[PDB]
Parts: sequence; structure tokens; C-alpha cells
Amino acid sequence: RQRFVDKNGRCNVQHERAETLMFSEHAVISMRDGKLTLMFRVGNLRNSHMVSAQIRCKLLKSRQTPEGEFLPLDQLELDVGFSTGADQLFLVSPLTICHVIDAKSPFYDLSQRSMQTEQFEVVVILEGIVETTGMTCQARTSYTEDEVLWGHRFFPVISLEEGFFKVDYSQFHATFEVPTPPYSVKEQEEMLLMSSP
Amino acid sequence: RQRFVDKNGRCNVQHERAETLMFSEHAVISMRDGKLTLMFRVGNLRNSHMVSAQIRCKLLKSRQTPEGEFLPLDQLELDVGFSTGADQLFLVSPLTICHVIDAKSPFYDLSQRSMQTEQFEVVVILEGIVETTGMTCQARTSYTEDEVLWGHRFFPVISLEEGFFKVDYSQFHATFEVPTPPYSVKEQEEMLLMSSP
Amino acid sequence: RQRFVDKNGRCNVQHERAETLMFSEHAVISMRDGKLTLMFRVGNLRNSHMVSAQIRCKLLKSRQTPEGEFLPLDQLELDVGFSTGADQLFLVSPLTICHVIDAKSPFYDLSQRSMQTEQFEVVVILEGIVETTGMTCQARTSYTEDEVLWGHRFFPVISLEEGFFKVDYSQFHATFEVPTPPYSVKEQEEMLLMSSP
Amino acid sequence: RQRFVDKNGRCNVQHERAETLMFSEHAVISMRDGKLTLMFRVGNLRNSHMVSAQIRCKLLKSRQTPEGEFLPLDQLELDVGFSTGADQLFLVSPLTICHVIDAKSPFYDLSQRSMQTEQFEVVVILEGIVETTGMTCQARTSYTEDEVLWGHRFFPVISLEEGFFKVDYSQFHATFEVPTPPYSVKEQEEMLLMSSP
Repeated sequence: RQRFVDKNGRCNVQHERAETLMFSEHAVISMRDGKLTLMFRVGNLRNSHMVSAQIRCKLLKSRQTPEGEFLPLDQLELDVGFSTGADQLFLVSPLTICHVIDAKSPFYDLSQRSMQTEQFEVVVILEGIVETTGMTCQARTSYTEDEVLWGHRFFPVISLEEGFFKVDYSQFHATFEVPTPPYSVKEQEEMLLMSSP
Repeated sequence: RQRFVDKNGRCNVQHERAETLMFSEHAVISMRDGKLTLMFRVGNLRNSHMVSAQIRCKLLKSRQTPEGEFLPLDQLELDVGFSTGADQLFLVSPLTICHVIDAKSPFYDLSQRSMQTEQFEVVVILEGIVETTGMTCQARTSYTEDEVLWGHRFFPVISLEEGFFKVDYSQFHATFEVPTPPYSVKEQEEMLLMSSP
Repeated sequence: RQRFVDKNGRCNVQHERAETLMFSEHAVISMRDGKLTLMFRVGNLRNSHMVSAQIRCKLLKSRQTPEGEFLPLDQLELDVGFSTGADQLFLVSPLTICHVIDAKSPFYDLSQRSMQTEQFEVVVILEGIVETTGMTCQARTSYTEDEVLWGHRFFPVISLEEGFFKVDYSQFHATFEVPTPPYSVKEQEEMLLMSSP
Repeated sequence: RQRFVDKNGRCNVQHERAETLMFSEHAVISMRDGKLTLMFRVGNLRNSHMVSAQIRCKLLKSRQTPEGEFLPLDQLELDVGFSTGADQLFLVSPLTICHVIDAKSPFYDLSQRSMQTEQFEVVVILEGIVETTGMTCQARTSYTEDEVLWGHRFFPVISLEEGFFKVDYSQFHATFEVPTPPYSVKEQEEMLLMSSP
């Protein structure tokens, strides 16, 4: 059968200069494998194609510490694989980056309703290896609160049409709504605690 | 006695251009140190010899999430040393890379029989330091389900014949069958649970 | 609303050659998010602007081991993010680096009073990516015991004045005193233990 | 008072071409901070001075797995800081690298007596940043069983003679014998278990 990567390492994927297919326009928050997950899509740089890369995510926001101190712009770490090595990417085709929301996540108590008033910026940083030269580069993007879609899911972009594993970039930025619990992960766990008889 | 590495760092190993001795042709699944382990062999690049390198492994496959979503090509992390630093290689001679299958592994429930119908691709990525220039490079390979041999074991390639630690590459790709439990690790643990009186 | 980072990765921050705005002149020890934290500020290099960087911290001091051995200069690790990935910085504007003091920290039993007699040197090492060339560099600094201010807090340097997220470097090195517990973290935990009825 | 590192990052340390002061000639196994520790000293490269560097250690040896398989040359990971970040070195002067022997260490059951018959090779790999160019390099060394000294301790090499933090390399390779328990760490823990009344 057709394989994505040949024995010698050659990738069998069938994919303008304006770098707009690097990161998806929006991020989404919906269920995946039983967990509410923050997701965004990464593709590649049109003028500097990469195969390998490392990705990191920071949550930027203003906040008042319990001590009463106002932090104009604080950065909070958003785990996107440092605890598995999943942050070391293999860019054979687009990838849906996942941030599983839990008690360690800054988004632990982010619910659909709190989204209305919340104000933040999810910054994504990808430092990849340009295949052609071998040197390193970096691409960044950002998702403000209005660019994070609760209850949405990314359309798939990979298929097989005649021995060719194809990537449909016309669906790169496309998302669709799905029935998703409005509760924050903290609330879900709070409800789990109160569910015990 | 003869040493593999001199005090000054010189390696004492006695080893065409077609890069075919970089990764073993097949991967195997058999017992090592009491654990069912996924293994494959890494050697080196004939046109760009490396001494240092980092290795990572991704499991590529199609799957349907519990939510009913079909993921055409999902990548699952296969731990090959990130939790020990064992993924930072010292390429003095061929190395048998080990993925110890456990509850954290995507192969946790992979048994000999399920292999027949299963469909996947184990992609290996090695980014090493070319000794001659000092610059970095990358080599990749892949193992589809039909290239993963259950119950097989790699032949040893290192020996000492007259003060020379020799590498026999004619046995680089060679494997042999050994009595191996057909059960998946999950099943083994399931059987351990039911064994308690 | 105004965003810190555009969709294409461009940062929207409004900032002599003498490199003096790279690290704050002093470090401080005060409460943040309910934890006594060692903090210092990092900005950037005026002659080689960086956006990405990794930071590490070492505690240098003389000490006598329980075995009676005197170590003229021993280096102790000061966790500044290796256990979260928070040590991989996004230098969009100044950042207050935090070392949360706990049982794993060399400063676990450092109190305001012990500061008087204590003798040490907190060395900070930042290896960043110069935006202009793409190559790597390193900057270092040090904080002796007399440059660590107990009970002090850094003044904020970020604001928004007419669609511009501004950085006021005139306050880069500025700190102010705040009511802070004089106890070491070990002592705080010792007092917590004795508080149990 | 005199400081090791100036505020601007300049190190205040007062230190032929043959690279022989990079790694100590021998490694030692003795008590430090209540733990039996494997130690060796690292200094620097005379022809390519480094300030920053990462260090890793591999245990090379032949062994027979519980399955009866003979591994001619197996590599076992020797933790030298990957679980703290202590492996990311600051080479301001010589450093005594420490491997704290515990249940996770390949040397867990290595005792003074077993040393007589044991056969192995502790390979050390240091990849550092040459201060002058900014490019990366690597240095390696090895310690066979006969080069690992049980019950020995390294002489200190740092001192202060007239505002100068001096490094005496004439003592770089020097070690001295100290009363050290002959037991392996496993044995020590075995004795701790049997000590419970």
C-alpha cells in the first residue's frame, strides 16, 4: 500500500508566496479523546519549507495576583508537548496542535460563557528547520479571545486520491461547529466531585 | 584491555554511497529485560558520518476518536528516550533503539494477532552532527505494519577480532525468530490482574 | 482591540549601545501568587536584538558538605522553567523571570535575616536568537547577596498609550518595597506543620 | 567583595595546546551530601575555549539479558543532570560532574569488591559553545573500570589569592583517598531495610 514516508526518508505528500498557510486563522476548543482541548493547525512556510520543528505556546494577559499586584502583560505557559516530546514536530503535512486543558493549564477554568468577557492572546512560536538550506528559522502567530472558537472542530485536510496522499489547503482554515459542553475543565471536575454519591 | 573510546575521545571502531545502512530494514517486537519492546537498528550515514544525534519516533495512522471524528492521519508519540535522555545518541557503532511498550505507549494494546489487520507507519527521525563539518543534518525512515516483525530479534553486529572492535554490517539488517508471547502489553497486565488470588 | 502579536508574527511593541537593559541591576525576593519567589528582569541586547531565548540560573557559593569537605565554589541549580518549558522565552518586551522557592530549591531555607551573613552569587545565562542574522549568542549577569533585595517588587514597564503597547525602560531597573514575610520557605512550611491542631 | 561574574557577564577567573585538561584522568566513587556519587572533573579545551556546554554520560558494557541474549556492547544512560538541567553547564572554571547513584542508575549495585571483576566503560560527551567563534564543538573521554577510583575524592582547584579567583590546574587530575563505605547503593538500601526493627 501507499506509504507517507519511503524507507529512505522521502515524504510522499502532495501539497503564492504570502505566508498564510503556516498557522490556521482560528484556534478551537472542543472534545478530543474524552478531553476538552485547545487546538490550532500548523502547515508550513511557502518560501522556506520545513520538515522538522519545535513548537511552544504562551498565554499573554493582564492579571492581578492574589497579592493585589497588577501584571500588565503576564506570560503563562501552555503545554503543547514538552511533557511528551510531542512539541518536536514532523511536518509531513498539516498538524492539529493540541493543548489538553487540565489543572496545570492556565485555561483550566475557561468556559464558553467566561469567553465573552475574558481578554487574552495565545501566542504560538514555531522554530523550524528549512529543508533547502539546513538552517533554522522561526514563525509566530497569535489568537486573541475573539479568534478562539468554542465548540468548533477542524475539517480534515488529508486524503488519498490515486496513490497520492493529498493535502487540501482550501480546508486548512476551515472549522465546523459540533455539540460541545459549555463548562470549563475545572467545572467538569467540580461536577464530577459532586456526582459521587 | 582494548577500549571503545580513547582518553582523548577517539573511537576505536572498525566499520558504497547509497544510504542503506542508516536504519534497519525492519523493526521487531520481542522481549528484552522482561519487557515487550519495539526495536529497530540505527547505524550511520555513509556520505556524512555522525557521532552525536537525537532520535524521535512518531506513529502515523488513521483513527476515529471516541467523539466519532475520523482522523485521516494522526501522529502519536513513541517514547524512545525523552524520559531518560537515551534519545541523545552516541553513534560509536550501530545501536538498537528501544521503545518499551507500556500504558503510555500507542502500542500498549498491540498484539501479534491484531497486527494482521492493523495499519500504521512508525516514522523515525534522526538529526545528527556530521563529524567532518560540524553542521547538522537529518535522516528519516519508516516501518509500515508489514515491516514490523513480531517475535524477532536483531543479530549482534559488534565483536573483537585482534584488538579491533569490529562492526559486521552484513548482519546490520539481520533478525531471527525467538519464542515470544503473542499478547499485547495491556493483555499481559490484564492477565496479571486476573492472576491475583 | 490592539494586539501584542499580529497574525503574521509581527510584534507590536514600542521600546545607546552600552548593554545595560539586558538584565535588571537587582533581583528581589517577595510574594507572587501565594509563593515567595526570587525574581529578576530580562529585557534585550541593544546591539543584537533577540525574540527567542533560553534562560538558566546557577547558584554559586562555597560550602562544606556533611562529609566535612569544603567546596570552594559549588554550583547549585536554580529552577527557572525547565520543569514547565517556561525557560524557553518569548522576548516581546521585558520579562520578570521567576524562581519559585520550594524544598527542591537551594534557597529553600533562605530567610531575610540569614541574608545578612550569607554569601553567594546568582548567575544568569541567557542564550538567545538574534533576530537580524538568525545566529545564536549569549548574555550573562550576576547577583551577589547584596544585590538580592528581600521584600522588593519590580515596577511594571508595559502600558498602552494610543494603540501602542509601550515599554518604559526608565523603570526597567526600578523596584519598590512591599510588606513581605521575613521567613524562609522551609520556616513557612515548618510553621505550617506546627499550626496543625 | 570579589565576584566570579561581573554584572555585564565577564568572568573573573584566572586559569600548551595538547587537550589534556578537558576531563580528569580518573573518575571517583565516594560520599557527597550523604550520597555515594560517581564523579569526574571537566575543565575546558585549550584550543577552543567554551563557556556554555551540555554534558551526557553513557555506560558501555557487554551483558546478558534475562532472556539469555548476549549484548556485545550495550549503552546504559548515566544521569548527569537531565532531571534538573544540571547537565547544561556554565564553564567558569573546572566542575566536578556528579552522578548520584540510585535505583535508576546502572551502577545501583556496583560495590568496591564487584569492581575487581566488573568490566565497563563510562563514556562522557560534552558539546560546548566555543566563546571565540560562537559555533559548536564536542569533546569526549572514557573511563574504563580501572580508571574509576572507589573511595577517592578530587582535590579542590579554586582559590582566591589577591582579588583573583585562581584555578590551579596542577591539581586538576589530583585525587586523594577518604574513608568510604565499600557497599553498593542497593546494598546500603538492603541494609536499611533490614535495620528496621
